[PDB]
Amino acid sequence: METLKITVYIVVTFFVLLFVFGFLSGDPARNPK
Amino acid sequence: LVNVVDEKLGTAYGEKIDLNNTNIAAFIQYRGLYPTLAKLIVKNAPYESVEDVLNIPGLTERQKQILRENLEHFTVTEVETALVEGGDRYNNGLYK
Amino acid sequence: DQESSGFAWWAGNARLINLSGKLLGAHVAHAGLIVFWAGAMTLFELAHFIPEKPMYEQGLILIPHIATLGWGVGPGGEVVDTFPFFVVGVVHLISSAVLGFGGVYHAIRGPETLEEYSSFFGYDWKDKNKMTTILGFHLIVLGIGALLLVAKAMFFGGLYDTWAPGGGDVRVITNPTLDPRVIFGYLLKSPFGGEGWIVSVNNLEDVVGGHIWIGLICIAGGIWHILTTPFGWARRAFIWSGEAYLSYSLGALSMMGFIATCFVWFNNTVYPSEFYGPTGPEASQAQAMTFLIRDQKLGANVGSAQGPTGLGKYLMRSPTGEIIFGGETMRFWDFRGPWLEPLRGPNGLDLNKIKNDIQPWQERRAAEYMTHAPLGSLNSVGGVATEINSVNFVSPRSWLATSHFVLAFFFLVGHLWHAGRARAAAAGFEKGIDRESEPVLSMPSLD
Amino acid sequence: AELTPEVLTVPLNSEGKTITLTEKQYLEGKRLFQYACASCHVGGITKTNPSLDLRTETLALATPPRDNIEGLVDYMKNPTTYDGEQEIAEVHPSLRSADIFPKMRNLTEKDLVAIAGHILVEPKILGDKWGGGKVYY
Amino acid sequence: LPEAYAIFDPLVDVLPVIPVLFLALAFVWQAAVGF
Amino acid sequence: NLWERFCNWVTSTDNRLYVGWFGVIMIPTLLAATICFVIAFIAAPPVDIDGIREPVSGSLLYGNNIITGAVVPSSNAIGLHFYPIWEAASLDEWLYNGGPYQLIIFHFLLGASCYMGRQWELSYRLGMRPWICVAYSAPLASAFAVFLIYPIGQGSFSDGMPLGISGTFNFMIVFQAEHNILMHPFHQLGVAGVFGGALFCAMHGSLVTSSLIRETTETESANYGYKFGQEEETYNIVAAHGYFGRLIFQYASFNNSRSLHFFLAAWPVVGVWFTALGISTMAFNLNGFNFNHSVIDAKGNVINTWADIINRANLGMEVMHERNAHNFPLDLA
Amino acid sequence: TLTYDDIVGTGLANKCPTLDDTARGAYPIDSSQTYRIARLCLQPTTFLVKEEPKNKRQEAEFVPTKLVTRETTSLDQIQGELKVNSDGSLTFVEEDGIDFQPVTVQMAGGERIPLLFTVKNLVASTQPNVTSITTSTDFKGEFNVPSYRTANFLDPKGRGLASGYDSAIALPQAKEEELARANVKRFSLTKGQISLNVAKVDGRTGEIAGTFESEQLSDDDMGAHEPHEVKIQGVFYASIEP
Amino acid sequence: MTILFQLALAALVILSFVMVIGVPVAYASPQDWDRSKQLIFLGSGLWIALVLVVGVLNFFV
Amino acid sequence: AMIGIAGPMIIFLLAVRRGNL
Ligand code: CLA
Ligand code: CLA
Ligand code: CLA
Ligand code: CLA
Ligand code: CLA
Ligand SMILES: CC(C)=CCC/C(C)=C/CC/C(C)=C/CC/C(C)=C/CC/C(C)=C/CC/C(C)=C/CC/C(C)=C/CC/C(C)=C/CC/C(C)=C/CC1=CC(=O)C(C)=C(C)C1=O
Ligand SMILES: CC1=C(/C=C/C(C)=C/C=C/C(C)=C/C=C/C=C(C)/C=C/C=C(C)/C=C/C2=C(C)CCCC2(C)C)C(C)(C)CCC1
Ligand SMILES: CC1=C(/C=C/C(C)=C/C=C/C(C)=C/C=C/C=C(C)/C=C/C=C(C)/C=C/C2=C(C)CCCC2(C)C)C(C)(C)CCC1
Ligand SMILES: CC1=C(/C=C/C(C)=C/C=C/C(C)=C/C=C/C=C(C)/C=C/C=C(C)/C=C/C2=C(C)CCCC2(C)C)C(C)(C)CCC1
Ligand SMILES: [Cl-]
Ligand SMILES: [Cl-]
Repeated sequence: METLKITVYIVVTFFVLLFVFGFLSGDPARNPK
Repeated sequence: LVNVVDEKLGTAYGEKIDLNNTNIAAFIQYRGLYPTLAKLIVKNAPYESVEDVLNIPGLTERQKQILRENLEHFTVTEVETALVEGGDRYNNGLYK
Repeated sequence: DQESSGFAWWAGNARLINLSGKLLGAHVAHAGLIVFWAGAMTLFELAHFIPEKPMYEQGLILIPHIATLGWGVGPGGEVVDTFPFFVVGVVHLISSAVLGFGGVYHAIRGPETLEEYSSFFGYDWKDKNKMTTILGFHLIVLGIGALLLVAKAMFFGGLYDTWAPGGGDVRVITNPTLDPRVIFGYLLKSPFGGEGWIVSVNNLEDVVGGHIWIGLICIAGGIWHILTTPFGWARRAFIWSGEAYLSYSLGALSMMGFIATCFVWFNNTVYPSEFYGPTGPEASQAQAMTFLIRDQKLGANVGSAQGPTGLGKYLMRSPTGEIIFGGETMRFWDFRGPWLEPLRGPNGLDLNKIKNDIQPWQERRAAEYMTHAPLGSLNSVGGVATEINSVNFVSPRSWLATSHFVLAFFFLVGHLWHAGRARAAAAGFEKGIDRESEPVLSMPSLD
Repeated sequence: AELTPEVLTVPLNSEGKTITLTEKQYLEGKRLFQYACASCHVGGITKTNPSLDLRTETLALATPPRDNIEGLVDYMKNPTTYDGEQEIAEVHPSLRSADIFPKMRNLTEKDLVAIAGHILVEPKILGDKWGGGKVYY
Repeated sequence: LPEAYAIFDPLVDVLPVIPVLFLALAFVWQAAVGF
Repeated sequence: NLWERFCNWVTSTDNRLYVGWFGVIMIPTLLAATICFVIAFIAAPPVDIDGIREPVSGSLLYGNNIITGAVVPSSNAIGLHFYPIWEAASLDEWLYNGGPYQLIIFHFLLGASCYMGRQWELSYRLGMRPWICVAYSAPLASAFAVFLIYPIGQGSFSDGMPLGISGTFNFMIVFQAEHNILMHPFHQLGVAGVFGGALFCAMHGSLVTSSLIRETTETESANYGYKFGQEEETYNIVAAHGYFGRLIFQYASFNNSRSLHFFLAAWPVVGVWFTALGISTMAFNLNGFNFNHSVIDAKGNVINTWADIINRANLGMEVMHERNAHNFPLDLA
Repeated sequence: TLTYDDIVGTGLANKCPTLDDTARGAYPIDSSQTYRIARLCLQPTTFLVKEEPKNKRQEAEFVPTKLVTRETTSLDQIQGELKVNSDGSLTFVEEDGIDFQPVTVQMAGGERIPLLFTVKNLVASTQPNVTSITTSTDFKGEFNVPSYRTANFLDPKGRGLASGYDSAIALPQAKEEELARANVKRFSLTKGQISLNVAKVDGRTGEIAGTFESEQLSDDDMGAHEPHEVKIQGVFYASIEP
Repeated sequence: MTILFQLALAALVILSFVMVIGVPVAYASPQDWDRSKQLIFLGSGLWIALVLVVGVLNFFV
Repeated sequence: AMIGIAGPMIIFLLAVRRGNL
């Protein structure tokens, strides 16, 4: 159980960090004009 | 396979207030019985006879004759579990 | 006219985006409307107020805010003098005239732009320095306002405290909680049941303390934004335009509105039940209490009474074992209120205290709150939908909870609206696609 | 069908004397009953204790008898349990307990006659619906 | 309301609706300018 | 840079499906909710939704067909408490108390919220105007209403809409018993939104099909008269407006395509917004109009209307919903 | 001294109070005083259900079960009279308290056994001539197990005993001779056996503590099927008061 | 002082109704500034004085 | 009623005088 809780916490942290850091990595500049 | 509650409607329980199985709210149907005497009558059940209701401890001489004027509205049937369990004699789930 | 700006009459306030004098005018004019409603609504409430009736049987939402701040009420919430309500309305109403006078002046009479009139009030949206500076000033104002609440609680009469010993009363707050492990511990609790996020704040000390903290946090951030310009990572992560900042605040005002909904629905500390009527969980718990007291008086043994389902009729356990009220109110066992906590032992509701220590004022309180549950029809018929007309009542809590969820939802829509448009205006296609340079026509085909 | 003098004639005391209320009087009791009582007593039931209703039949078997104007005024002044053994102003609004039940403070002697008049009149108009609960809704 | 101001208690019943009228006036005005 | 390559692919316009940063949350959360829903629909054991130890079967393998099957909401004993797997002593306890429901609805709400954001995002990458996601907000808000908002106000995820066809109807019926939502003007505007949307959808489609410009013979589909990406419009808006303006009167018709298409968006979206708001505000027990016993005769007899007939039906749902769960006479939960 | 806010949500609400290892004392019984038990707590730690073997005529065994209804199991606040009998023995006669919990366990295979774990109307007695309560004192007795559901409970088809239909109304013309068991509902009432075995005594405070083992029948769905035999093991804590 | 409370209050409402109509009609009017301007200035001044007078005398009625 | 017309009155006077509507 606790192994699962830690496993999901790591998974969730990973993707949430992809989201914040992806949208900070220069989003407005990613457009066609 | 019989319904105990339906079958109990076949005895005097269906006509009068059974001092061992009836819910305490039926004592509202007659004068001077609720809630003081009613609490005592339910707390001191069962009774081998209707007359045994006057032998409850601590009854004033007034309260004794109040029960006498209502012995005619009382009866006694065998104790039935499905009507006294669950605390249903103080709240059988039926309000309005 | 629409040919000059591009925007149509129904989008006419978008013509104000680069006219700082008129834009200031509308803003100051709008703030007058708010202050106007606040004062006007108060006097209306006071003209209709009856002291012998509780506030929540009378459709009042403002007088409850004023009384929670400690003005007008005595022990247990009873209204003792109504003159402080009167002042709060008059002063707001009088002030709105001032805010109106300046707002209208700047709108149709003052200079349309400020940038040529003064270099201090003028602003260009794309100027990241001036914007953080205006942000800084306003952060400072917010900090002061949060400290005014502290000052009212510590130095100027105190606050109404439903938890005060002997029954709620006005009380001066001498020891605000400053322990960051408590104050920011609220900001880290779960939003879910039995936890509550910030909504679970259940003592004035924690309230007063948190305000000292954001009061200081704000003034510091205000000073920080007046002195700095945005860093490079913030520069490339945001959109710098008037509509963009408007969208950022719509999202925030939305988040705040949802939070306000939950606060007035669950919390009975900064929303004293004495004024606002019981909460949902509370009135249901009060119902179970009322029938416990009644049946026990008749001679029932409420600990061992089994109910139809097999669970206890009056008392069961929670999923973690705590003795709770039984029946369908089992869902409401996280409720906490001053009329019920005396019966709470360390393991939950204490069967011995239930048997011997219930006081008449508790039976009165439970019955009152059971028959004032926040349930009612749009035309203010009180009860479940199947109730016949008779009781004119909807809880202020329902009225406040429902309105602010509507406002919150629409402001989230507002955020999505202006955010996407801000992004498209900055990139240069908020008006549609250039035929001679259609982007998709130059990407390769998906297959 | 009209709110007739015949309808508005209810017992005064327990010795057969009566009182004929006006339409205005009846309308007063109905408004006062909604102000003070309907929170617990809507439609003649009793939300906080369904076992005791405002039906004329039940009030007749109460002690002291409450099926006339006198006893309902008395009851609103000094209420008791169904057998008249305990005084219950501590938990039931009354003139005696107007300090803890504020909506009873501003009730004149005339206002108690109207409310009592409305309690006795309404079952005559609505019959079994008064006190019957949601079966008769 | 304090009785020295009881003379306005009719005026108080109307005041809270005044902000709404402000919304309506903007339409009277745009109607008068032909949108 | 390696992070820039990753970011270039996350945001690519050359992907068959657009991923994007919203998608970095959307894809895993939806996949989790979808896999758990499929498994629980087929295989879950009975769930004690009303917290009275009377479990309710909802899966196929336990005697349900596509119509009666549901993922059952989590227990009333749980209420609003968070209840993931790790909070439970064993998978068996988790299934008994309604665990898959919370797992599914929370992952789904997160996934659909990011679906909305994904719509803004790809639109921005394509050079589009951005408001399609605002339209999708109307069903998303509705989903939020019945899975999250209505449980909050009532105080238990057990009053959430079951994930099932019959469960949904059990939700509508109990809702009407408790809140009189037919008599609530916000649901009425929702009816006006979906009926009207159906009507206008029907209308726009018939009017454009009616005005198609002859480009094909009779031995082929009229559709082959349109080629993907022609610059000429394929129907005659003037003829269609000529027709429909005569059907009613000319000023009741649309001669501006953009003005007509805006109307097509706004009518159902607004109406669905209001009906989301109706569920969301009935969550706080601000109920539909109550006209019970509203009309009275001169003696004082009740003169029923149709509202009082609606009440008799509401009553019959009321006293039969959750038939064992009530121990006290007022329905306050 | 822990408060409710220290305990809520942790599980300790379901634990009985313990006595530290330093409590093997002896609490004396004065035959000239009248004693009671002012608090009796029972915390189950293991539910065992007797499997139903095929036709092996053989040892039916108590298999172990998984609890699924969480920390809802413990009895507490139980009080009653403690009689000094003529022959020296003591007798506890249960009176009131949270003396029942509905428990549901799951067997291997998936089958859920519901039961009403209880000591309702327990009469528990010791060996003769007990001058004091020691760490070898045993309390044994019988208790009544009432029906899982009470009279007002309605099955999913609307049938019940003191309420509900009395037939399979969705089958208006089926022969209901086969469904008499499901159409007529019965209220059961069996008998339980329990043994409370003292293992720690605080002869100064009067607290006792130890382990118990009770045997009782599970639920029968108001007569629709046969109950299982259940065995419940755990710890207890009582308190004697003159 | 009560007479003064009643007439200062009665002047504030009247002046307010005039200012409410007058100030926007004058601000959007053409040359009507050479007039209005100075008349709005002390209309603003007397309004503030009237609010204060009413507020002070309120505690003497 | 007097407060109600104060609104439209401003728009009437500003249209009679050729104001800045
Ligand atoms: C803080 C709030 C705020 C602010 C400052 C702005 C500001 C702006 N918005 Mg935004 N907006 C907001 C909130 C806000 N919006 C919200 C909450 C939403 C979602 C509902 C939107 C949705 C939105 C859209 C869709 C658009 C704007 C646009 C605009 C611009 C022009 C607005 C205009 O001319 O309105 C004029 C006002 C009206 C025509 C009157 C509206 C009246 C409403 C619909 C009914 C109110 C009824 C009331 C509640 C009860 C009934 C009363 C009646 C009976 C008398 C302007 C920059 C426009 C834009 O993008 O410009 C570039 C645009 O098209 N906004
Ligand atoms: C809260 C609402 C609000 C506010 C504060 C504003 C404010 C403003 N709007 Mg906007 N607007 C609004 C709602 C609002 N609008 C709505 C709902 C709509 C849709 C109908 C529009 C549509 C719209 C358009 C189409 C335009 C504006 C424009 C403007 C600006 C100039 C108006 C003008 O020229 O008036 C001239 C009108 C008058 C001179 C008549 C008198 C008006 C005043 C304010 C009456 C005040 C009465 C009050 C009781 C007096 C108090 C006195 C004091 C002593 C207390 C101004 C800043 C204009 C703009 O941007 O210009 C660049 C523009 O073109 N608005
Ligand atoms: C958040 C604001 C709020 C809240 C919670 C309340 C709550 C309350 N008010 Mg108050 N009130 C408010 C704002 C508010 N008011 C405002 C703005 C005004 C000025 C008009 C007033 C004026 C007022 C008066 C004069 C009175 C009250 C009274 C009341 C009570 C009865 C309400 C009622 O029956 O409404 C009836 C319900 C409705 C009218 C339904 C309205 C539904 C709206 C229009 C939906 C709008 C949706 C959305 C915003 C539209 C845009 C959509 C588009 C973008 C697509 C109640 C306690 C009464 C009371 O009891 O006083 C003692 C009373 O007499 N209020
Ligand atoms: C946010 C509000 C705000 C803002 C940003 C402005 C900004 C401006 N106003 Mg305007 N004005 C406002 C409100 C505002 N005004 C209000 C409410 C009124 C009505 C009373 C006026 C009446 C007014 C007039 C009559 C004139 C201006 C003018 C000006 C300009 C010169 C101001 C100056 O040099 O002040 C210098 C600083 C001071 C004089 C000291 C101010 C001290 C303040 C008031 C102390 C109180 C602070 C406290 C936080 C307020 C709380 C408010 C409450 C609602 C919370 C400037 C562009 C002038 C202009 O542009 O002429 C062409 C001009 O003639 N304003
Ligand atoms: C009204 C308030 C306000 C506003 C609008 C701003 C606005 C801004 N601040 Mg300032 N600031 C404020 C108050 C505010 N600040 C205060 C009061 C302080 C003192 C504590 C600071 C301290 C501060 C610093 C130290 C910095 C800024 C900076 C900035 C800029 C970038 C912000 C950013 O990237 O946020 C986006 C937020 C993040 C990237 C954080 C990561 C994501 C988090 C964890 C999301 C959590 C949300 C989730 C729903 C949970 C919420 C509830 C709870 C659990 C927390 C921006 C101009 C930056 C700058 O450039 O300054 C020159 C900068 O470095 N601010
Ligand atoms: C026996 C005897 C006496 C006989 C004599 C008869 C006689 C000669 C009578 C003469 C006198 C006379 C006429 C009397 C009539 C009395 C009378 C008024 C009867 C009418 C009664 C009645 C119920 C009328 C109802 C009228 C009615 C239906 C009004 C409709 C209002 C309404 C809902 C309008 C909505 C229309 C609307 C919003 C349309 C836009 C929505 C939409 C999606 C459009 C789609 C669309 C639109 C476009 O625009 C184009 C372009 C395209 C592409 C397109 O998609
Ligand atoms: C910009 C614009 C706009 C807006 C405007 C506005 C928003 C304004 C505001 C205004 C305002 C915001 C105003 C206010 C006013 C107020 C007043 C005028 C008040 C007065 C008061 C008084 C005088 C008081 C009195 C009294 C007393 C003292 C006591 C008690 C009683 C009485 C009440 C009597 C519009 C939209 C139109 C459009 C156009 C443009
Ligand atoms: C007063 C009080 C209190 C306290 C309070 C506090 C202390 C608070 C704090 C608060 C805080 C401290 C808050 C914060 C928040 C935050 C937020 C809200 C955030 C946001 C963010 C964002 C929005 C971001 C975004 C993004 C991303 C995500 C990525 C990139 C891009 C961008 C940037 C866009 C208490 C409770 C004690 C009690 C009562 C009273
Ligand atoms: C506080 C106070 C005051 C003040 C007041 C005020 C500030 C007022 C305002 C008022 C106002 C501000 C008003 C307004 C009004 C408005 C109106 C009344 C309007 C209406 C409208 C309509 C009706 C519309 C119609 C239409 C059009 C035109 C267009 C479209 C179509 C339609 C049909 C919708 C005074 C001084 C008295 C003193 C006492 C207290
Ligand atoms: Cl159901
Ligand atoms: Cl219940």
